[PDB]
Amino acid sequence: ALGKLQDVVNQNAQALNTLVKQLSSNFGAISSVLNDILSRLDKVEAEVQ
Amino acid sequence: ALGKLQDVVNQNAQALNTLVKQLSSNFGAISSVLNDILSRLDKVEAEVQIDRLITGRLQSLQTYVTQQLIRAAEIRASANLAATKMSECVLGQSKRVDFCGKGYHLMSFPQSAPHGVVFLHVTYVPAQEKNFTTAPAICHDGKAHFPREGVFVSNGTHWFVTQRNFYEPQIITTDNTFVSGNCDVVIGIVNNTVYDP
Amino acid sequence: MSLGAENSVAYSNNSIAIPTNFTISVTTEILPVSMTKTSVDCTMYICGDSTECSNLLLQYGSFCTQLNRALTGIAVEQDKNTQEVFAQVKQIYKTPQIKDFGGFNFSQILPDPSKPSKRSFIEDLLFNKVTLADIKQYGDCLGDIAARDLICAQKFNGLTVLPPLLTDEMIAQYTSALLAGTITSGWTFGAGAALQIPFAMQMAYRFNGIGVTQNVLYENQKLIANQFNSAIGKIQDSLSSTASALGKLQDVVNQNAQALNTLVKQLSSNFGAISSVLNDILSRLDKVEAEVQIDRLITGRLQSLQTYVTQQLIRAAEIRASANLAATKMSECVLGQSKRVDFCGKGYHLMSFPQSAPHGVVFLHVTYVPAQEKNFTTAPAICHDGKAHFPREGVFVSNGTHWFVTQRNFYEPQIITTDNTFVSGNCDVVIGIVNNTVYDP
Amino acid sequence: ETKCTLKSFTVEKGIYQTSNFRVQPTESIVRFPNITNLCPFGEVFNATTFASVYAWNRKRISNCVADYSVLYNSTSFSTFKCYGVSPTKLNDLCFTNVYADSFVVRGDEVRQIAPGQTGKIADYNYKLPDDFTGCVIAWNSNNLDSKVGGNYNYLYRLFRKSNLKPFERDISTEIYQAGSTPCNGVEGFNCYFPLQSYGFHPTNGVGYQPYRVVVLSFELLNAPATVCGPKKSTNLIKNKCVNFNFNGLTGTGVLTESNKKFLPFQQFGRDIADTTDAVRDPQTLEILDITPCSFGGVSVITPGTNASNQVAVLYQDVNCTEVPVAIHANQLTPTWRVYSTGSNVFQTRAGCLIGAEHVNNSYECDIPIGAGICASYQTSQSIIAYTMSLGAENSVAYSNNSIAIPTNFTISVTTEILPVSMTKTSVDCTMYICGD
Ligand SMILES: *[C@@H]1O[C@H](CO)[C@@H](O[C@@H]2O[C@H](CO)[C@@H](O)[C@H](O)[C@H]2NC(C)=O)[C@H](O)[C@H]1NC(C)=O
Ligand SMILES: *[C@@H]1O[C@H](CO)[C@@H](O[C@@H]2O[C@H](CO)[C@@H](O)[C@H](O)[C@H]2NC(C)=O)[C@H](O)[C@H]1NC(C)=O
Ligand SMILES: *[C@@H]1O[C@H](CO)[C@@H](O[C@@H]2O[C@H](CO)[C@@H](O)[C@H](O)[C@H]2NC(C)=O)[C@H](O)[C@H]1NC(C)=O
Ligand SMILES: *[C@@H]1O[C@H](CO)[C@@H](O[C@@H]2O[C@H](CO)[C@@H](O)[C@H](O)[C@H]2NC(C)=O)[C@H](O)[C@H]1NC(C)=O
Ligand SMILES: *[C@@H]1O[C@H](CO)[C@@H](O[C@@H]2O[C@H](CO)[C@@H](O)[C@H](O)[C@H]2NC(C)=O)[C@H](O)[C@H]1NC(C)=O
Ligand SMILES: *[C@@H]1O[C@H](CO)[C@@H](O[C@@H]2O[C@H](CO)[C@@H](O)[C@H](O)[C@H]2NC(C)=O)[C@H](O)[C@H]1NC(C)=O
Ligand SMILES: *[C@@H]1O[C@H](CO)[C@@H](O[C@@H]2O[C@H](CO)[C@@H](O)[C@H](O)[C@H]2NC(C)=O)[C@H](O)[C@H]1NC(C)=O
Ligand SMILES: *[C@@H]1O[C@H](CO)[C@@H](O[C@@H]2O[C@H](CO)[C@@H](O)[C@H](O)[C@H]2NC(C)=O)[C@H](O)[C@H]1NC(C)=O
Ligand SMILES: CCCCC/C=C/C/C=C/CCCCCCCC(=O)O
Ligand SMILES: CCCCC/C=C/C/C=C/CCCCCCCC(=O)O
Ligand SMILES: *[C@@H]1O[C@H](CO)[C@@H](O)[C@H](O)[C@H]1NC(C)=O
Ligand SMILES: *[C@@H]1O[C@H](CO)[C@@H](O)[C@H](O)[C@H]1NC(C)=O
Ligand SMILES: *[C@@H]1O[C@H](CO)[C@@H](O)[C@H](O)[C@H]1NC(C)=O
Ligand SMILES: *[C@@H]1O[C@H](CO)[C@@H](O)[C@H](O)[C@H]1NC(C)=O
Ligand SMILES: *[C@@H]1O[C@H](CO)[C@@H](O)[C@H](O)[C@H]1NC(C)=O
Ligand SMILES: *[C@@H]1O[C@H](CO)[C@@H](O)[C@H](O)[C@H]1NC(C)=O
Ligand SMILES: *[C@@H]1O[C@H](CO)[C@@H](O)[C@H](O)[C@H]1NC(C)=O
Ligand SMILES: *[C@@H]1O[C@H](CO)[C@@H](O)[C@H](O)[C@H]1NC(C)=O
Repeated sequence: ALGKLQDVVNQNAQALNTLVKQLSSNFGAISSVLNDILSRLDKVEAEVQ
Repeated sequence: ALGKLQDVVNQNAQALNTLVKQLSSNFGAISSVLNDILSRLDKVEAEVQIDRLITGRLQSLQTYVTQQLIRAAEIRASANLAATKMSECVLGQSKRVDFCGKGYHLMSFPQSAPHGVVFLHVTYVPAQEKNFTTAPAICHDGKAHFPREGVFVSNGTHWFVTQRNFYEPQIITTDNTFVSGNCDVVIGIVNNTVYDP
Repeated sequence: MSLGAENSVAYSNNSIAIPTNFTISVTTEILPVSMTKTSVDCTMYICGDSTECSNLLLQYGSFCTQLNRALTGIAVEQDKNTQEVFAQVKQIYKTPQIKDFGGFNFSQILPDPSKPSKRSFIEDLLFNKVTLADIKQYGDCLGDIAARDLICAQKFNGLTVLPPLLTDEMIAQYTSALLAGTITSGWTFGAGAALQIPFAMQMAYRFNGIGVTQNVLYENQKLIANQFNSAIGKIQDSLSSTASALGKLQDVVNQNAQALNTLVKQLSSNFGAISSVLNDILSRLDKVEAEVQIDRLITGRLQSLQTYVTQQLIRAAEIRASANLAATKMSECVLGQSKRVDFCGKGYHLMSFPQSAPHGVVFLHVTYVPAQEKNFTTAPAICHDGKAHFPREGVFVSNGTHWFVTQRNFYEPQIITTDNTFVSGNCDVVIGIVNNTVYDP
Repeated sequence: ETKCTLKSFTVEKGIYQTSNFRVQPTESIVRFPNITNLCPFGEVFNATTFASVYAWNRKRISNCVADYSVLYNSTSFSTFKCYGVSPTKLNDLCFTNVYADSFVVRGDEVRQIAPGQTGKIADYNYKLPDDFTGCVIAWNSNNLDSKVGGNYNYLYRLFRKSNLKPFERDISTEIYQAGSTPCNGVEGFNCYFPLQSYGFHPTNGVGYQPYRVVVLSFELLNAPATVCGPKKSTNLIKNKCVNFNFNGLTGTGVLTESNKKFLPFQQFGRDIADTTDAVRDPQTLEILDITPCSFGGVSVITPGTNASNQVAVLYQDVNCTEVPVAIHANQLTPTWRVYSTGSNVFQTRAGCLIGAEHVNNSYECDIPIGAGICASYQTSQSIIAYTMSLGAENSVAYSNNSIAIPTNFTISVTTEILPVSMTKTSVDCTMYICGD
């Protein structure tokens, strides 16, 4: 019993977890880390990334 | 009739068709065909074109999913209303006004339909009304008499007591009325006689 | 925070509390019905008077049709909400000429013919209590201004507001017809042809519905009419003084205006381009290495339009749910009497009266509240001749010496006769039976 | 037009909203300022001597016309690049503050005059900003800056403590301490003079030959222009859908006389949505305002195309007397012009309806126009507009001693249709996006 409250809690936790883990996507860039882009490229031709 | 089921079907078909036909968009790329991009360009300076196409198609899919969820919420609300009506009007009799048809509800019958349900409501409608002269109470022996159920009516000469939803006049006896107080505070009381068995 | 006032009730196994008086209480309920209908010209919002931007936007063709289809569906749903909320009956019942209603005074809710718009006093107060920030005719924006009003900005950026199908006079006529039907015919006009009845007999029907014998009305008619008139006047002076009410209609209007203003002011974003102005890009760069900037601007503005449309759909669903609730309350409380608890006000429901409001409806619920209770000693049954007696309706009470039978909601003691009780079994199984005598006529 | 908005050849009965498809601009005007002096390209491209790269020369250029077609006969440029502006748009623009930086560098170091470069010249002599706008010009000058025996009058800095800032100049000649021991202001071991001289012989390689470099820096600031392009002004056209060019700013719309005060050293005045509306005419000093040429708020009311082809047009929030000015009916086709005026003209609270006659009757709403007005197709055949009827007028005979009692009844059945479920769909994203 109490499946409805349980899966509401599970849905909220899963949404937060996938929002956290969606930070590892390149989105068509050279890397998913801002530090690598800021460390390997200058002020120009890094704004696109 | 049956416009709701028809346009739900039409909405779903139109959404699928426009999702199919949205594949012919460049999204700012040189072409809308992946084969031309992969045939005219090398591995580098072709990832940007494929990235534009991927972003556009992902946006289209997300828009379709969002509209599907929004439609599903309304469909679920309609299904909840249909389940409530089936429970409260097929499995019983409802006193709620206009919940299951115009007039006073008597019965209901369910029928199936493509992605839907059809309720046949059987109700009672009064007709052929007649004018009458009424009174709140009757003072017979210095005391007021109020009807148990129904009202006092008069055809010009005599007085009768009748039920409210149908005309069925009866002699005003002590088994139809009850006594409460004297005939001094009720506004519009009428002198008459009350039969005693 | 404090939950409320601490209270306790004196409970024993042989005690009752019976009310001896009553009050007639009227309450107000405000429900939104519809909202503003908007239309968006996508090719004018994204590419204002630019042919190259139009040619580039020709690739994104079906998105504009999809957005316009969604907005038109929202608009026709907004009209339909008012259609099933207010157009319940299809007969425009004229107001009666004579106003002999047994002492009841419906002057503040009936229409006033002196005003150009046939509206009541309460309806005028309700319209004056909502700002309804708009009427800007085209041409006034043309010249003598730099569009500080932001309506000219919305019009020049391709955002328009469509007027509703039913004007305020027709809604006022519908409410007047419902009010004339419900005070001259009772609930009969909502289930067929309207049958006339005096108002006192109608209120006797309502009192019999809530469980009180109808002689209470015929003995306290003047007091009930005075209480009803005083409470109507109290609602009138409460609404004529403070503006803290009608918050729902006000913040629906505020939400729509804020959404439109945000959509207008989102045009000043670069979206990762060299500038947010199409003219600078078209005047500083040639045909190539300018399609990328216009493509970025097109993608950003299309995203903004899609976000606005999605939020509008989400708001429209909630507005439709509220309109469905309002239609249900209209059909179940104005056209009849409801036995559901707290569906149409605190207490026992007697009547309801509708009034119009900007994108909404206001219900005045007339209810019955008992008051001035008293303690009594109570028995479940009476054993007279070796057999138990149970009341047909009401309960047995005792004032210390003698026993009486009374109705449950009002104090009206009577002699325990054989016409008030019925006999079932011997006085051996009922727990707490009390010896007494049952009179026989 | 409403066939074109729906992208179909058949139209169902009802009301539709259409996009703008009527008015097209035809005329174009230019409003450049009147400057007559030719710009002194020669005084900077034909000087008898230039400056060293470590002491590059900066000159301000103002109140001139940049034609640059007079340089086609004299000099040919080996390097010509531009950042922030396309080269073909240079004749249509007016600048604000033009700065020319001139020097002479080796032919192998011309590639270092660019943003983001590194090396010897870009680190210690001359550095460009990352957000640089303007152009770089460089050409060979072996027959001018080189002579027999060696030209040693050009110098460059070889050593420095740190890299230069953008547009920074350093002419100090202090002794550079390469090692750890102090130099004490005298040359020696690990103590070098920071400047060194180019050896420009007329017989060395192409990469070791003198090149002359001129860097032009500009900006499109909101200020009166001083340097313009070679364009001729055009007379003002008002109250028409025209293209305009004001001091290099291009646009489209309708020009109308207006008024506003404006601060002198500013030029452009924007709107809430960053749209330019306030300008100063450089030839007449009259501030006009720009209005969009497109108009929105046109709806088409029609029956089905299977029925007929007649339509009615509703203009939203437009007075029925001001309709042809608001839609520019003078420059439209006559088939659109017949819907601008005529006899069937009705003024409603929703606007102006043209093409349907206004009857005095009242029926049920067939096609909802708005504000209590509906329209329908009735009888020849025509399109009529009316005010919708709420219902049948009725009255009830009320008195204080009268009641009405029913004497008969009817049993009535009725339908109620309710949707329950819909179509269940699934997608395959890796097949939809990237098929095989
Ligand atoms: C009102 O109703 C009463 C009862 O039905 C009528 O009285 C009867 O009238 C009939 C004639 O139609 C006589 O034959 C009966 O003998 C009457 N009964 C009694 C007890 O007197 C009366 O006529 C009706 N009045 C009107 C005006 O219709
Ligand atoms: C109803 O009947 C009562 C008699 O029971 C009437 O009361 C009498 O009326 C006469 C004439 O006005 C007086 O002289 C008597 O003194 C009254 N007696 C009492 C006890 O009140 C009464 O008037 C009748 N009402 C109507 C409307 O006819
Ligand atoms: C029931 O309550 C009403 C309302 O409070 C009482 O009516 C009041 O009676 C007093 C004294 O008779 C008057 O001064 C007030 O003006 C009355 N109020 C109104 C609104 O008319 C009534 O007396 C109460 N009844 C009982 C039995 O207690
Ligand atoms: C109904 O209540 C009102 C409020 O006290 C009574 O007073 C009238 O109020 C209206 C305001 O809408 C005025 O225009 C009238 O002039 C007022 N009349 C008087 C006599 O002051 C009104 O009289 C009551 N209705 C009845 C039938 O008594
Ligand atoms: C309980 O109620 C009964 C009935 O009202 C009371 O009996 C009457 O009391 C009065 C005095 O207040 C006498 O004048 C009557 O003659 C009594 N009637 C009978 C039939 O005896 C009784 O007094 C009440 N008891 C209490 C404790 O208040
Ligand atoms: C209620 O009255 C009955 C009389 O009908 C009482 O019953 C009698 O009580 C006496 C005294 O205890 C006994 O001697 C008799 O045998 C009983 N008769 C019967 C038929 O039961 C009864 O006790 C009374 N109850 C109360 C609570 O007073
Ligand atoms: C601008 O001048 C300052 C002051 O001399 C320079 O900062 C010095 O740089 C040297 C070389 O690294 C250091 O040894 C000093 O300690 C610095 N002094 C201070 C106060 O910071 C600075 O390098 C010069 N700017 C450039 C671009 O060369
Ligand atoms: C109540 O209404 C029904 C329905 O109209 C009436 O029944 C009709 O009576 C007439 C005359 O006797 C017949 O010709 C019809 O065929 C009947 N219709 C049906 C469906 O049976 C009935 O007579 C009415 N009753 C009263 C008292 O007026
Ligand atoms: C005295 C300089 C005045 C500068 C004023 C503003 C500059 C705008 C025009 C720049 C053009 C410079 C000449 C470039 C010629 C290129 C032709 C070629 O490829 O051969
Ligand atoms: C033997 C190579 C070891 C170094 C490998 C690590 C890479 C870092 C150095 C790369 C630059 C090499 C010299 C280029 C000098 C600048 C060019 C110029 O004159 O403008
Ligand atoms: C009742 O009487 C009134 C007034 O004479 C009349 O208008 C009405 O039609 C009558 N009702 C019936 C059902 O005859
Ligand atoms: C009904 O109204 C009439 C006229 O106003 C009046 O003469 C009569 O006394 C009233 N009757 C009642 C019971 O109120
Ligand atoms: C009933 O009696 C209890 C206990 O004496 C008391 O607390 C309560 O107030 C009484 N009720 C009334 C209405 O006085
Ligand atoms: C009520 O409770 C009291 C308290 O114990 C008890 O003495 C009495 O018998 C009870 N009466 C009934 C009818 O239960
Ligand atoms: C450039 O300078 C030389 C030398 O003074 C001169 O002969 C020539 O005419 C000049 N050319 C131009 C275009 O000024
Ligand atoms: C300039 O043009 C003239 C003829 O137009 C030509 O004789 C002359 O040689 C040109 N100048 C140079 C430096 O070639
Ligand atoms: C030329 O420039 C002057 C200087 O501001 C200005 O007053 C004038 O209007 C301009 N145009 C003409 C045609 O003289
Ligand atoms: C435009 O129409 C309105 C009616 O809504 C009218 O009041 C106004 O005077 C009209 N304008 C002109 C210039 O006639």
